[PDB]
Amino acid sequence: LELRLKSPVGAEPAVYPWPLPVYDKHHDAAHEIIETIRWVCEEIPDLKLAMENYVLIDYDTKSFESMQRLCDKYNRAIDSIHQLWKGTTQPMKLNTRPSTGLLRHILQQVYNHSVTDPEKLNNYEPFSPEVYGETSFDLVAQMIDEIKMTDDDLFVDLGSGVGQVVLQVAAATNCKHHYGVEKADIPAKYAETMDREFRKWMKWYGKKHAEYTLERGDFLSEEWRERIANTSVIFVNNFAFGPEVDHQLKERFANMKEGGRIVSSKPFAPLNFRINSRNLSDIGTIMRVVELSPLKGSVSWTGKPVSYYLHTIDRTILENYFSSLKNP
Amino acid sequence: MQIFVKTLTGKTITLEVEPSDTIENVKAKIQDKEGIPPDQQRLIFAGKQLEDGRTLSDYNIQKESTLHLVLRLR
Amino acid sequence: TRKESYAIYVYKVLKQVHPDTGISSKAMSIMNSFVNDVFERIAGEASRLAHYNKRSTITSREIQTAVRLLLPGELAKHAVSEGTKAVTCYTSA
Amino acid sequence: TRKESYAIYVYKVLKQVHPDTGISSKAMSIMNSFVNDVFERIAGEASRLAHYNKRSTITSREIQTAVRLLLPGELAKHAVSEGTKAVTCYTSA
Amino acid sequence: LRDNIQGITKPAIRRLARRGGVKRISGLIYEETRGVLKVFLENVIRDAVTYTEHAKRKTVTAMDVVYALKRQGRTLYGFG
Amino acid sequence: NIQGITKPAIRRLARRGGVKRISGLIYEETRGVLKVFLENVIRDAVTYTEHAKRKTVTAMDVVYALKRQGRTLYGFGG
Amino acid sequence: PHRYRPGTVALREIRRYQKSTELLIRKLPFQRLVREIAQDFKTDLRFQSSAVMALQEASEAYLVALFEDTNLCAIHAKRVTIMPKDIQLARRIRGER
Amino acid sequence: HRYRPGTVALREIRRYQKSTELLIRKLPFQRLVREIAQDFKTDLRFQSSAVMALQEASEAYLVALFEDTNLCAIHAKRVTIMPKDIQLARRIRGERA
Amino acid sequence: AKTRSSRAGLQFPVGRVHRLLRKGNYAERVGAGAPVYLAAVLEYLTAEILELAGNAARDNKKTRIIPRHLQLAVRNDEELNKLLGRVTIAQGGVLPNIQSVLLPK
Amino acid sequence: KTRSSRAGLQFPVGRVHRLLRKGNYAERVGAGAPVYLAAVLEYLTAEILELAGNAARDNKKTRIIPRHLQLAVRNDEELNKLLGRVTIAQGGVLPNIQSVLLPK
DNA sequence: ATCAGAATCCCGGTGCCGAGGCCGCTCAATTGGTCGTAGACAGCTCTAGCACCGCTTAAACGCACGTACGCGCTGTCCCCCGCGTTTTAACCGCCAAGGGGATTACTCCCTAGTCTCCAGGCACGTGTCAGATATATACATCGAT
DNA sequence: ATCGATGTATATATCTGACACGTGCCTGGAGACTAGGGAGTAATCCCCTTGGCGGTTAAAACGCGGGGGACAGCGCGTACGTGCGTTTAAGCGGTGCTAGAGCTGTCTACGACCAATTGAGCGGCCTCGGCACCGGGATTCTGAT
Repeated sequence: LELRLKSPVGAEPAVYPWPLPVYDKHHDAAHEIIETIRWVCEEIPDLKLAMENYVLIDYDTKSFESMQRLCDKYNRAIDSIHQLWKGTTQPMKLNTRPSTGLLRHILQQVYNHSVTDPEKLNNYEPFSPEVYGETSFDLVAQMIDEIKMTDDDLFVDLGSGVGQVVLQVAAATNCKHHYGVEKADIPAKYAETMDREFRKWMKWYGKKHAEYTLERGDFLSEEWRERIANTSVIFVNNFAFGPEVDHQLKERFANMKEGGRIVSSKPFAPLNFRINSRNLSDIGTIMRVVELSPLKGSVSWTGKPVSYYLHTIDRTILENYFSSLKNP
Repeated sequence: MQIFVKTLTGKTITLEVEPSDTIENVKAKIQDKEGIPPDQQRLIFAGKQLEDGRTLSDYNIQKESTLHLVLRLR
Repeated sequence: TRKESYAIYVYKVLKQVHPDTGISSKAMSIMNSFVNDVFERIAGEASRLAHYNKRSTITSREIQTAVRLLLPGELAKHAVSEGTKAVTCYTSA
Repeated sequence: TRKESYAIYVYKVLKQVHPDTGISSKAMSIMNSFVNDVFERIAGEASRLAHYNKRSTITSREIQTAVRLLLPGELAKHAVSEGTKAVTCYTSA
Repeated sequence: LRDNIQGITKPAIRRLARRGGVKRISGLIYEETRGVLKVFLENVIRDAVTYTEHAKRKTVTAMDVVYALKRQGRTLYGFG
Repeated sequence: NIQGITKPAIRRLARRGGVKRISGLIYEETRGVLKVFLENVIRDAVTYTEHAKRKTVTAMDVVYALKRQGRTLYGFGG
Repeated sequence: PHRYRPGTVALREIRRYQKSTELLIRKLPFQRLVREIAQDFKTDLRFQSSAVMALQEASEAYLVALFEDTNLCAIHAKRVTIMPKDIQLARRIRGER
Repeated sequence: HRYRPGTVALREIRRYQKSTELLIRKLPFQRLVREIAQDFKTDLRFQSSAVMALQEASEAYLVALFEDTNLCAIHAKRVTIMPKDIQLARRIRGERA
Repeated sequence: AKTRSSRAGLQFPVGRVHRLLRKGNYAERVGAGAPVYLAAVLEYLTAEILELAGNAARDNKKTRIIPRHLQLAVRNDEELNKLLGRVTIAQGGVLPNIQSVLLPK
Repeated sequence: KTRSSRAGLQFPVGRVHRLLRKGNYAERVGAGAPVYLAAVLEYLTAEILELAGNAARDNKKTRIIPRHLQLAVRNDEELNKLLGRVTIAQGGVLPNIQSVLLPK
């Protein structure tokens, strides 16, 4: 006694048993099928015409067969698409990237079906690097708008959580391989299932992501001294790591080369930094700090919006100060 | 012999040494014409990092050859 | 009478941050009176913190938590951090 | 484990003013926390008048001029007189 | 824990104003005072917690809050 | 003496504060505020000078009055 | 039935409340407020049950002083009704942020 | 020619908020202080800088006062300051009872 | 007697104050007139309040002093209020104080 | 070796270590404590002279005068809140005018 | 609006003076160098903070009513502003004064220290009288009829 | 206006509990005696404050004229108050759990004192270059047109 959704791209179907389980307050597998038919009709335009016909309001989540009724009407229409693709109609593009409306559906589907218990994401010791804190849906999609990435570029997160910042970036651009390094335990135990389902949820919806891995262990292990020195783009949530934990990140940031861009909550370096013979040790001599625009309509616990600060390793200034001590 | 020191910033200096000189006397003479703090200077010869008391004759860099300078932050 | 002040030490710290700037003899006496006043506020609290634990020694630890009371939010974040490194540097020497 | 107070002394002072009156234990621990506060202003003022005049002592002359500063007008004018009587009465006896 | 600042009710602030002598309250004061009471408590508690961390304890006694208000300039009699 | 504090000088102070238009009964108000204020300072200033067994009010005795007042002054040798 | 005129009720509260001494804010909603603010400075802090009574006493005696000095201002502007550009005024004059 | 009333005064502000010099002469203020010190003790000599310190205080106390006074009068929909305001502004600080 | 309290005719313990000036690091050397002259001043201020509380308690016809009385003691005075203008008294209350225009016409 | 050079300070460590003993601020003093204290005072007098120097160029002057400290302090909102009670000699106030006083 | 009309910036020159190097002489800062005693971990123990939970019920809450009060506008009456003439005292320079502050000295008598003595103050202890609840009159007042 | 009843004032008695009084038990107050050391006074000192002249030259003072502003008031639309029903959620007191606060244990490394040596710091010398000042120029608003 289950519910079946036939794959529009010919992959293995996703089966959800009855009764349909509840993941959290606002994302459950019963309503998730309503959006699944809603977003897959956005995928195949001929499939959208099949659900404009004869799909009336009168279907409810309490009834099994009535939820099955739209599902059985979906399963009849997928067979109409696959026989249409065998003729002169070209198939849907498989190697494309999911749009933000479809990256809305897939990642939350990975967030729900992999991470069963979100309460276990909150079992930590506070005021520590073990403090769990995730990112909003828009601000990572804001970085997709505002920050340019390529294949020589490599997006690696520090303290990824369940890793949805890498997931929203590895699906966005084409970096060669990603790392999400996790000192926390319980979102890393979910990251094994976040890795399995998401690679499968790019099979069922049929889009492309980049190569990624969410890794458990130490980001302050001494292997990652040069592995950070291999990284181009580094995301870090330094609100409550502790500054000596951030100072040991400043140890690993002494070995980074040109073009490194760090997007972080608490500034390593002030916006109004100035180089003099007192702050020769400080980190603002080599990177410029600019504040990315915090989200409109987003109030945090303090009352100010969450500020992530764009950096850029630019060693231009440091020789210029050394030149302007000769000058005049 | 004279050597050439090519940096990461595109700027290359024309610095004149002896073939027997130590890097410490070079890093002092880099502090002459460039004034960059030698305790924040970091030199590389071709995968062999220059150490202070070590010479050129330890490393046997040829005349009119190319070095690499890195700006380390203390 | 040979009187003491901090008149020379501020002049060194001025040349670290601005070599091309001097400081006149009126606005020297402000910075002389200033450091004589911030020292009395901080070394006032280390008197008050020791009695409350009924101890009789100002360690380096009371100054660290006298500063986190007495200065504002943002400014105390650097000054505590600037202090620890100087003790750290003092430990190797 | 001793924990002192000024509690028994107010019972003497209360009965010599209103002998037909009592006092609750709530408003007892106000008057215990009042004398501890008036002390540490007066005893905390002679700490400055000793060192503003480069001295090391505390006579009954500093304590007289610590009361002059702290208490307001008509109240200061009696408390100096009530004190100096008890210096002289301790003196001749 | 989240959002207990609505727990200070609308008739609570109403009771406080009548002790001061307010005959007639407007309607927007109830969102002002929930801002005034929060900012006042963030300066008392921050100092009192900082006394606790110096003593190497986890328990905040009544003789920490009094040493927070005394330094603040609001000396409290009656709790030791 | 307090009469000697003029009419335009109080008009010179209030322009520093940002006042644009001044009434007429301010001029015996602000003489009255000032005459209070010095009776708090000098009474404390004299009481330090009484204690030092002197008759010459130094610069320090005015500064120690204003510290104790909570009106701390920088720039006279604190 | 009967109706009091508007205003005659509140004048009877002011005479009633200015004689009483009990804490006008309730005991327990206030305690879930103090533990929440103290949550974001250090976690796992145990409050004595006499230290929570300290914060309730000192936070009424601040706010009563606020509404006394609110109410000198609204009468000063010939009004009777207190408005939030009085509370933002009085904290500006006392020198607060 | 003729200025509008109130056009010079917006220039007298800008002239005085850029300057540093003492706005109350030296000589009558000094003869004021020797009055008030006479009621406490006779034959008190003042150092030259010990009157300067009073003049740095008594200006910078009054200049602070008219800043706080002018906040009151704008609050009451006026421009003109009046002696109910100095009696108000000195009251909220608690410097008056 | 052998007590220094009764040799001066005081109540407050003159021996204790001579200790508390020492173990407080107020100064090094404590003169002989210092505890005796001080402890008289403490006696006068506390007797000043319990008089004025006693005049306000018996007009409320009660036996003991409760802290509602001490609030009425200080706040109805001129010179105790200027000293204790930075004091919050626990469970005190405020004065009866209604402004001019708030009374009904 | 001094004891400022052994930790990289410019402020003295002799003068501070003495003044904790002349004051009776406590009985005995920990040995790393006057180091920590002179670390702070350096940072605060490198904080003022930083904001002093910027605002001194705008008047195209070379030396620092007491008007420049007054403009360094009341502008910064983290030194204003520390130095709230203190008047500064020869200072003056910030150039600031109300909104309703500007003409039409 | 566009002129015009003084204000004030701002400057190109120079002239006094005070800040920035320079000297040198002394006294506080560093050194050992040994010690004693305050402090740190260790262990233990009961203290009350915490969790919680059923049970009555005072306390918020939602809403309908309506009236008194914030608010906008008008004006009108006159107070401040601005300007121009007229007068006083601040101001600088001044010089002479001489009192009082400042440092040295000299020695004394008060304070600390130590050992000693004991009893007043403190915590338990039982006993008791002020009070608060619970109700019952007593007053008197506020708005309608 | 006086009903009127509502809220408040005062009063009744009584069982609860909160001091008020006693035991004796324990570290601090008191004596005194001895040693040293800061403080009192004298003695002079050389500055720096009071004092008063004399002329200049801004600044205060007088006055009057025009008008923008505060003041009293009306109108009118609405938002805040009072009351009645309704519904959570504190408050109680109940019981257990245990984390941890507090006290002692028990040795100890850290800091102080004494003495040794001397280099950094301060006072007085010079002196330059920065602003003060000057009298000249562009620029910027104010008000009338």
